[PDB]
Amino acid sequence: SMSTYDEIEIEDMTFEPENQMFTYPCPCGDRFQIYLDDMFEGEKVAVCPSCSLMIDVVFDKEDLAEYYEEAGIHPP
Amino acid sequence: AMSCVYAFGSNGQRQLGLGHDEDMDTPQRSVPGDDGAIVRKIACGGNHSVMLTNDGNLVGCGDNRRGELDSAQALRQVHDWRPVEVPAPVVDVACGWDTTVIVDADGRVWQRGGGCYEFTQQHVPLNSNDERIAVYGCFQNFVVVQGTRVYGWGSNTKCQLQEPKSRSLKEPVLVYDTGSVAVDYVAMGKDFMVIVDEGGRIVHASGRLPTGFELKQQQKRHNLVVLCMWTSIHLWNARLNTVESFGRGTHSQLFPQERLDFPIVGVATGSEHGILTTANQCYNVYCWGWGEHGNCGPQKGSQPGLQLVGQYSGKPRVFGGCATTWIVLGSGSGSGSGSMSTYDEIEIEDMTFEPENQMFTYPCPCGDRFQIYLDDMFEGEKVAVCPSCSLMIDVVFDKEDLAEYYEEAGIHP
Amino acid sequence: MSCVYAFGSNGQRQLGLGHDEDMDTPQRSVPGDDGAIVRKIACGGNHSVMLTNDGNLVGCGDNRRGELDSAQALRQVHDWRPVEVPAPVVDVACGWDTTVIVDADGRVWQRGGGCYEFTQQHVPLNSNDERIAVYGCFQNFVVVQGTRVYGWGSNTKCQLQEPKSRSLKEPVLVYDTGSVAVDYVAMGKDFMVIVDEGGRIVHASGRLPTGFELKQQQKRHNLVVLCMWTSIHLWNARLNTVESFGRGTHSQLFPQERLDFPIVGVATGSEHGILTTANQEGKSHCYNVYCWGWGEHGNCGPQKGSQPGLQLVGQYSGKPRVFGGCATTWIVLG
Amino acid sequence: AMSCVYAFGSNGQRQLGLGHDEDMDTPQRSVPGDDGAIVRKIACGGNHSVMLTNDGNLVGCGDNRRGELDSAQALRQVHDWRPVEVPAPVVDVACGWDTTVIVDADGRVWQRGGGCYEFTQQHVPLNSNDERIAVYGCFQNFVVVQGTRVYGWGSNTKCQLQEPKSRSLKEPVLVYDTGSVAVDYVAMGKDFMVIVDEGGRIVHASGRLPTGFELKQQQKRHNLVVLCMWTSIHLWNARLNTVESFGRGTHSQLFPQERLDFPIVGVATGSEHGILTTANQEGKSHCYNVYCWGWGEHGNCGPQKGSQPGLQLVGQYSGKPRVFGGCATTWIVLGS
Amino acid sequence: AMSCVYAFGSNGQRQLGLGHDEDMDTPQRSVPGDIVRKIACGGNHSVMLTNDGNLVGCGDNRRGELDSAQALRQVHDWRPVEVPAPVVDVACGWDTTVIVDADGRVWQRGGGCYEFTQQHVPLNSNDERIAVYGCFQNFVVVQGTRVYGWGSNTKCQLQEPKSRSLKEPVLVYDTGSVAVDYVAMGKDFMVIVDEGGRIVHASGRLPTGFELKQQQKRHNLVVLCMWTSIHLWNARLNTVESFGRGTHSQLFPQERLDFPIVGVATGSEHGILTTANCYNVYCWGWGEHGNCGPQKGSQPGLQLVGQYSGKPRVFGGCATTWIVLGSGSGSGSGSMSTYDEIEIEDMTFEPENQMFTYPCPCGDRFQIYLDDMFEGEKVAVCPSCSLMIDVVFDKEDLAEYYEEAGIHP
Amino acid sequence: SMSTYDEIEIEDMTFEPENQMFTYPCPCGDRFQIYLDDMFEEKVAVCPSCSLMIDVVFDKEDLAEYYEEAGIHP
Ligand SMILES: [Fe+3]
Ligand SMILES: [Fe+3]
Ligand SMILES: [Fe+3]
Ligand SMILES: [Fe+3]
Repeated sequence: SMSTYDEIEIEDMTFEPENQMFTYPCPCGDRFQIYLDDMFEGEKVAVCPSCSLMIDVVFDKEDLAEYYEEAGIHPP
Repeated sequence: AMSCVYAFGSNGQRQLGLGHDEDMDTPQRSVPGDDGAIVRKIACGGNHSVMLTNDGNLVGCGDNRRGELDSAQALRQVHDWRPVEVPAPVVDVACGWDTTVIVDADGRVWQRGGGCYEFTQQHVPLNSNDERIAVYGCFQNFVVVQGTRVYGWGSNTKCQLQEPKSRSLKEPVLVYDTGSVAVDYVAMGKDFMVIVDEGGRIVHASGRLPTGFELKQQQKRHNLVVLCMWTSIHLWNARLNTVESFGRGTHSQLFPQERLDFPIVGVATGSEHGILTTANQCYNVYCWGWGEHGNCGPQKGSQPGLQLVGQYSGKPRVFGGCATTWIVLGSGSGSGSGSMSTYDEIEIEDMTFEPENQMFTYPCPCGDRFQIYLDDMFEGEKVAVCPSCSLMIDVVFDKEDLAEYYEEAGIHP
Repeated sequence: MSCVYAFGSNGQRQLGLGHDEDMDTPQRSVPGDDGAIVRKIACGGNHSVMLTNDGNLVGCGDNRRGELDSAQALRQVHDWRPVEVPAPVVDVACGWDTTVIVDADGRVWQRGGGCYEFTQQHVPLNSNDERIAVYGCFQNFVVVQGTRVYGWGSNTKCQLQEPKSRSLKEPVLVYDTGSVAVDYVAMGKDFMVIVDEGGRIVHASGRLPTGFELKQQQKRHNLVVLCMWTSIHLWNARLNTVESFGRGTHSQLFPQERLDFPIVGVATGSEHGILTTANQEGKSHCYNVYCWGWGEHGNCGPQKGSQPGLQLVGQYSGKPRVFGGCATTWIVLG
Repeated sequence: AMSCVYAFGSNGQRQLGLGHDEDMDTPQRSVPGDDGAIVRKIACGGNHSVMLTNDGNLVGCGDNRRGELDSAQALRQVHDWRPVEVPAPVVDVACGWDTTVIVDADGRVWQRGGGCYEFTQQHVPLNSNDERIAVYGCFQNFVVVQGTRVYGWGSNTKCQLQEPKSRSLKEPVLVYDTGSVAVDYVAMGKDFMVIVDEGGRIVHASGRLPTGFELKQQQKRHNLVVLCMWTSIHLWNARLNTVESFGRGTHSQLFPQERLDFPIVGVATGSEHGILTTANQEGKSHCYNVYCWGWGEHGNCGPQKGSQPGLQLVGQYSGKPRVFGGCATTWIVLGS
Repeated sequence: AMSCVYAFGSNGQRQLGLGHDEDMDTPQRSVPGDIVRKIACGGNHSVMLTNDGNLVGCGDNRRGELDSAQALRQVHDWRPVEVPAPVVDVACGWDTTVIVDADGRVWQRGGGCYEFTQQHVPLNSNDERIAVYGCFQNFVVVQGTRVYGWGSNTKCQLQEPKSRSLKEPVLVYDTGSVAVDYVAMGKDFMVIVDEGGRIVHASGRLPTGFELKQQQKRHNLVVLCMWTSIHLWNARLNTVESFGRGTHSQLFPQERLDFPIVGVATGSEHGILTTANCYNVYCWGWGEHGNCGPQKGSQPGLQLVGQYSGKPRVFGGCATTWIVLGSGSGSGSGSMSTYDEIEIEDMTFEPENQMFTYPCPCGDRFQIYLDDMFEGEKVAVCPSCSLMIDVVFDKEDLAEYYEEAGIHP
Repeated sequence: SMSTYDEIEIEDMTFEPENQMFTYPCPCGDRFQIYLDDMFEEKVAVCPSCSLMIDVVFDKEDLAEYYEEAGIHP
């Protein structure tokens, strides 16, 4: 398993409907990122592209249906 | 006579004011404009840095993709130190992840960034007197403190402002009211808050407090200095000359519990790193915690202990940001060596009163005279300024001490 | 199961990620099994090989020299495809364009380097409980059984025997102790270092890098020897540090400062080092993985400037197995 | 024989004798009437400068709105170097904020300025001996030293003369008597005072002494040289080849504690800046380096006016220079 | 692949490339916009040469030292310098800039001319590399054995006798046997050193205490030069012998050094010492602009200005100090030089396209063309990384491969 | 009594026609400067932004060349 920097609730994550990606501020200035599709498969670890930090996304499968709907409503 | 600003650490969006976007591990001289500026206070966000000059002007640099700095929506990044447009001279300033909140001399709270590209006024119920208005902010929350009352707004997902949970609070609410002692400052972390009065006592705490922190146990203490990282609380204990840290220490954020050989004279924290200032055999500056971007020094391994990042003649003022470290020399504020602060304290009886123009004068080392008006002192002004240089002096007097000179001058007070 | 992560030079898709883009952060590399427990990962110049506990071998990367698949038409293995073996594999190593395996029957097979078929390397060995280990780097390979150390391949720097030779197709006796059993053989480009089970350097051959005085090093005990292409790295467990010897043009030389974190594992690629330490701050004891040396392909992390010092690439709950490669870094965790 | 006077710093009232009123960051030639006479001493006020030569002549330049220089009230400011009219040849001289005090060859003490445009004799109870009569002054206090006795007059708001507090003492009073070892000199600051004997020991201190300076402990030391800025005390320790400062040091008035590889041969201080004379012994020709430290935003410490800590080289000279300091003004006197 | 360039000292014209114009006393990372081989400094301008042959400069431009536009009085931050051809070597004067292209022709700008004026110098057309050196108001071009130079001549540093300047280059000195390694130049003097470490010829106003006839008899010496002083690096005695007035500590501390000297560089009136330890860099001499460190009193002794893991390359300018890690030089640690020395017998020859290949740690191969090697090139380059290796071979070793390929040389 | 950095011939100096002032390059990057009137009276040039000094070597003559180029004096 990974050693996470923090545990973040899915309602605290910044959802981006353009690409179905959840983002969260990283202490280095960048953002932890994790895709909706990966979360639907069972993955819960967000990853920062700039540093070595990682965080856990706390969610359930019954929480993901909301964000899939928001992704389809989002304009072209 | 400017301030020597040193900056190093994360520099992805040129938020170090160096012109380039290279991460630094050793203190680089950050010079705003050509000649520089007298920096009083530095506030840092996720990818942007804001400096408050001693004359109420803001100068910033870094990311502008959220409207943190410039109002031009087309401008994505402010490369070098550029003046931040303000509606009025700034008294205090704080920053969020992508936001900038200021407080003017008129007593109005303005906020920019986070999508908005214009300073939108925050309407907080405040009084109109000598009680100054200070602003503190971190991550997605800001706090305005006036004397006793503590107001705040922003995120409320961990009940760091009120109950129950809320995704955000646009309109400011009453976070806490002491009802007695004046609130000194508010140490803010990520989704948690700690309130400290002038007695050094923790009066109130809210939000998702880091593990190990027993609030009811800590409130029984006093003479404490509370520092905060995003996920940790750090209690400066001057009496035992140590720093007590709380929460997980996955990246050495927890202060080294080893006995220090020198007295602590100052403690500052960034996002996930701490800055320690101690005396010497003159002044040493150490960094600990997560620092794989150079904010802790050349060793970016986040190993435990304290990295000596610099040694200074006078006591420096340190500021912590998101993986960035700021060291300021000659802030113009304080009372230590090489601080460029107040020159001397003079009793009003030593001052030279001039009834011809209602003014008190006192000899200046340059050859001129510090000057101060009588009516201004009736309003509470206790500072005489030289007309040809930085120096200034504090005039010690009481309100009833002015009644003598009003009579000598022949003016009704 | 075993989760395999990889990053670095990916020009020939040797990371098993499917794409040819160089990475600077640990990427989830997934074969067609994953549920099985990884034993060892061996890397060549542009091809990677993963040995599992079930004896199955799987590889990916360049096949223009027959490194992986027998099909001469196939120039590159796209994803993690099973490497055809005559028998279950016990141990495996790789050369610049070669792959050598050691099966359960005790036979040593070699493919690649022009040969698209597994050709049995006839090395004189015994038939008992003494395990047969294989080691390899660049253009050389070494088979170790008990006390004997055999080897073949190149010999331009007299790494096998004397005098110089362009190649030695048939396995010759490199060295015999002949008392203490040989633990392993750390191999560089054109040199060789033999270590016993006592942590002592028993013998060294080939073009040894500058600064390394063999006579002075044989008087030392309890050492762990790692080898890059042009440098030797000594892991002194007692002093908790890594002693390095080489030109160090791109920061290959370990930062000779005493580490606070206890070193629990050391691995080396072609020109970069991989350090695993213990992080015992906080309630949970975790493990930090650092990288140093030439890593402009991102094999040392996001910082590709090849600056001196350790670079943190990740924290993990359990102690991971790290493996080196040609500008590639592998992290394996359960 | 000839003295070459160099001056720079605050020049708001043309007290640099340069003829103009521009602040200088580099040494400038200050040529008086007799630029061939040997300079004995240079005393500086707040805005007026006074130069004394061996021939007993006094010349001055700078402000005169308080009567520091000339008896003519309509002379607001003395443009260039002008002969200061004296009742007798001057042997020693000292300046206050807006006052000038002299000691003549007859042994009398005269004071002008601070309102009075006339040289008024200060009647200090002296003895009819051959003992030299020295005068020292700063801000609003003057001191006359003869033998072992130290007399003084002026301000007394901080009890720098006697007890208790007085707004002013017009008549000279006995500040201190040793009364064995002869007093070498008296280092004066703003509303405070330090007395030193010929043994290099601090015999007595009075007035608002700056923080960190504990008189009781400093009296147990020998072979010292005491300098005084307005709000700081400085101790030249030749044994350790360094200067020990005592003050808040808001503008780098505190001498750099680092090791000096050059031997110190002379130390002087202005209002809020120090002047260091060192011996450059590197090479065949031994020359002298002059450094400045402390508050120098008027260019009185050199080209760099940021008042940054550390010594700032302002010039190098063949022979040993004699340095003098005033209110943000630096004087360098030579000889050729 | 990136060189870390540190810079501090006089910054009155932004020649440090830091953006601001404040003088620095501590090494600041100078970053060219968003691999450096050599740094040349002038009076108030700086020139930085890269491995790919490009020049990037910053500083004063009131004499045309950098940009051709006359309206540009000063170059803010690092900006590219327009060159007619890839530069191999670059030197600087008080207000000038002289370059040497791969074509083997010398250009000069600055000092009044806002355009690169070609300096016609009688040179050959072979493997002999063309090096250039310059200081104050004089420049010297050395292709090997022969030494040409132009500029001022008020102190007879070019010929005899006088006067002012010489626009047309003249033959300063010819050995004519042993090749000239370098030419150390001062303000109004000049010292020529061969590859034997022997002073061959010296012209101009030599500083006091320096007798030429006494020094010519010596060998294995490294000659460095300030404006008014000559400094000899005696590696055998591990010290630096200085010759001059030394009014501001220019004379190297003749005290016993604890660690072996590994590098000596000089500015206008200050020296930069590099010793072992991992690597310490010291600065002595006149440095009241912070160019010698925080202590700007020009006191005698060595000021520690920093410590480095790998052996750094150093350059000195007019009251400025440059420290570059991971340059494009040779040998040393952390210098990012040539990766490894490989014999031609260990190379892989490809007769199809006349090319020699050798494995690279990145996974690719170092390549080098046969035709290039016949002209005297010995460095193989990897398509995909900073790497470079040196191929050891002789001219008579190429005949075997020309026969295998079937091509006449 | 000026301890100088170097002695420079008046012919080697640089003359700015309008200012009646000779300049010479300085190791700090600036330039030493001396006035012609002071030379008829001083042989020392001073750098504005440093602390070095140089001597301008000349006799009690050979200054008419620059006097005539100035268009005025003596
Ligand atoms: Fe990050
Ligand atoms: Fe003033
Ligand atoms: Fe490569
Ligand atoms: Fe200069």
